[PDB]
Amino acid sequence: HAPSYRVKRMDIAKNDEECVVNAANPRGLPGDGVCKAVYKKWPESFKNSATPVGTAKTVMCGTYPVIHAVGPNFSNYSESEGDRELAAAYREVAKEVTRLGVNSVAIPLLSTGVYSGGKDRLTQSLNHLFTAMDSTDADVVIYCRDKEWEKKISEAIQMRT
Ligand SMILES: Nc1ncnc2c1ncn2[C@@H]1O[C@H](COP(=O)(O)OP(=O)(O)OC[C@H]2O[C@@H](O)[C@H](O)[C@@H]2O)[C@@H](O)[C@H]1O
Repeated sequence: HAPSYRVKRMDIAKNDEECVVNAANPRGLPGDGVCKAVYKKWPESFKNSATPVGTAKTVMCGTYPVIHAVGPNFSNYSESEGDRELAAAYREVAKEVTRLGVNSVAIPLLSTGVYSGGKDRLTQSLNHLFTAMDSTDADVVIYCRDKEWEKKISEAIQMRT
């Protein structure tokens, strides 16, 4: 089977993949953005989900893994230190996806919403996603909500091959 990258413009909570990545806070609390949708569907996935910035923590909901990935808040982190934490968060996602042995994963662009510090970070977040997930053989489906972002993510995927 050929491992694939795809992008879907829809609610990541309605994914049809074998596991989901939450854009989490380090305290395992409900939030806005992706975390709002993840908490609405899998609130029991927030049992002991608290984990440091630049890490991922998996909570099983029956047979369904919820991977809580904590991107840096660029309001609090410098561009330099934030870039390292964003790399690290996606690397821990890659490790969790590998460990779980899943065939697919639904993933959002970490630190591009509530944690963006008001900057457009599509290219930054997507490049870190690729850097981490390129060595995995899971089918990766990137979820977004903006039409312009969907075309930009789609173009970025197609342009590599
Ligand atoms: N339900 C959704 N489905 C798909 N994409 C979504 C959804 N909600 C938001 N997005 C988009 O996914 C990206 C991730 O944004 P956030 O969820 O805000 O993530 P992040 O920037 O990492 O901020 C994390 C913080 O947000 C709080 O919700 C959460 O508790 C955490 O502290 C953004 O481009 C955003 O527009």
